[PDB]
Amino acid sequence: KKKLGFFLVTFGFIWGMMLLHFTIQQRKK
Repeated sequence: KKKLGFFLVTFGFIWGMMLLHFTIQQRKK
């Protein structure tokens, strides 16, 4: 759970980076 724990934190960041591009995709189409 030591390594997996730190990796699990990054997983959440993904939802944020993809949510950003999602807003732009709407602009284009």
